[PDB]
Amino acid sequence: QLMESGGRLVTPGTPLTLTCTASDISTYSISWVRQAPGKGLEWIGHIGSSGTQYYASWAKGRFAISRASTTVDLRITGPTTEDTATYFCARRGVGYNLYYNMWGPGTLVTVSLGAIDMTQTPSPVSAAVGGTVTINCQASQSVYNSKNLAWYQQKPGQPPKLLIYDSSTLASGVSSRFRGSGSGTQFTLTISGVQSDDAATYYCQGEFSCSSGDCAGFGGGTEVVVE
Amino acid sequence: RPHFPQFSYSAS
Ligand SMILES: [Cl-]
Ligand SMILES: [Cl-]
Repeated sequence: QLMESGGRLVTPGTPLTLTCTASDISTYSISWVRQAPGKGLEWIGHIGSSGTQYYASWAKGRFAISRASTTVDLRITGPTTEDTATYFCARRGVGYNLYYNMWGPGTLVTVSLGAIDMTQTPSPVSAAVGGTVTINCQASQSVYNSKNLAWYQQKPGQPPKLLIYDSSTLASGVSSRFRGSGSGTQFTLTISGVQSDDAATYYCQGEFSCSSGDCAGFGGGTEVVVE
Repeated sequence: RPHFPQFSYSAS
């Protein structure tokens, strides 16, 4: 399990550090990702197992990622109401590609005085029990090495769950009712044999050429509602 | 085909 800690209510301009712990994180590389209330996932940046740092361009000067021994930290440098969000830490899975196999459930930060586009199917999409639904994911520029694209399932208050990585590889332990397809700029998630418990928001997530823009991006999410 | 990983190897 990953666990995020340290979220609280702060006034604008008050530095705040969140922590990411496991129950051995020292071998793990970790990204920070946030989600404003009712909105989609947004990548902040990434720290390597030995401290190498990568940032989303929008996050520069707003977030500082560090680590030591048992913990990976995120300092929110000078917060504003723009930063009210749940913050997640996520471990990169096996290999060389940027996708995440484990998430925490998030920590909530509230701030108060008191060019990549990934377009998914519009929310909501309706599906009947026992049926089959397909979800689209189109990226404005191609994902790295053609196939570096993952899919996650997110339910309220729960860690996002990896379903598919490398466009079509089923994550460990996930139902084969989920199929990923596509390449380059165009991808699909197919849910076969729909069940009540498949009601969730689904996110695609690309790795991208770090010299062409940010190293990672997310689609806007597609909520599936089950009849 | 040349491969150009953008990240270090991850065992986890
Ligand atoms: Cl820079
Ligand atoms: Cl550091």
